[PDB]
Amino acid sequence: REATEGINHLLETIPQKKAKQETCQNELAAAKTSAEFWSNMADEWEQMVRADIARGFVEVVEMDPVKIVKQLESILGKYDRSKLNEQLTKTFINEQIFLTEYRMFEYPEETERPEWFSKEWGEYYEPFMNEWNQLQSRRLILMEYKG
Amino acid sequence: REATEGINHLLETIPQKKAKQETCQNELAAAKTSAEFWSNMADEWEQMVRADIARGFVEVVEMDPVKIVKQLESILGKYDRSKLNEQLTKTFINEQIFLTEYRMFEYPEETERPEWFSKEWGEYYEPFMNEWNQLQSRRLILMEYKG
Amino acid sequence: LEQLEREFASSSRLVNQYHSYNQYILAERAGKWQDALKRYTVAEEHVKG
Repeated sequence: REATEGINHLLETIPQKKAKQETCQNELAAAKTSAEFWSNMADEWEQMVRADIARGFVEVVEMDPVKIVKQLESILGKYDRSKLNEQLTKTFINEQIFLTEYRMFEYPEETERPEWFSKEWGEYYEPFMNEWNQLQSRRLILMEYKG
Repeated sequence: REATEGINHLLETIPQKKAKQETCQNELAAAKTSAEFWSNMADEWEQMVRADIARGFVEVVEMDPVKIVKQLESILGKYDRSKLNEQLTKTFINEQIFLTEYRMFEYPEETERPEWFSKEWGEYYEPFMNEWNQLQSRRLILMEYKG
Repeated sequence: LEQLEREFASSSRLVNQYHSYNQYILAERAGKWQDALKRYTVAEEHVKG
């Protein structure tokens, strides 16, 4: 009787834990996928931010994303990308009335799509890849001044 | 012997299929939530398209998203949202020189962020609502003419 | 007539640009609607199975 009781309880428990391990394995594979994807995205945004800092247009305290965001929190609270892009175009058009002798001209600077974007990840990550494709483009202005 | 063998075999199998049913029902609930979410999102986008067509700025051959894309897909590879916005503004400013009498003005429009985004869909779905938030806004140009 | 000629040319430029913009917006929203329906049908099939 004791052996039958033990074997019955084990017979019930073992399948439960086997299915639980199945779920755990699925979610662990998903977690590894997510970790690799977000590591790559963090490296890409790091590369972007290091690129912009190199221009020297804006100075920053340190190479920490939280510190940099804190430094400029005001502007993020103040404007939004569409607004500033529109008004930058407006200012560029207007102020070429005065400055035309300097022969301004703008040209967007862009970053190549990282090759690892190809290693398809699925639905949940596609929006972020699209977002990066949209935001990666940025505008520059150059002016001829005494050669 | 056959009866004892059968009862032992069934003792083994029954818990296994109960566990399989547990996992299957969990997955079924997840899939039902997914289907409900995508129902609501697809209907929201259909409402978006109907609202935009109601403006009449473009004629629609067949009210079918696949056909509608087929009616215009060439443009999607022709332009990009931000680039198109910039060039639209560039044209709009220049032509403001000529049409002063009409007194052009441009104002944005926004759809009511659906309340059902409040429901606890979970992190998986959040990126799609962000896509909607970004894409929902649109620009309209209006001119004052003969009252 | 001359004044209206100039203004009509300007309005033609403006309307062509605005039509490009509207075509792009409608196509983009139609594509998103298409994708939403695709995912919905896939999910409904999953639920039925």
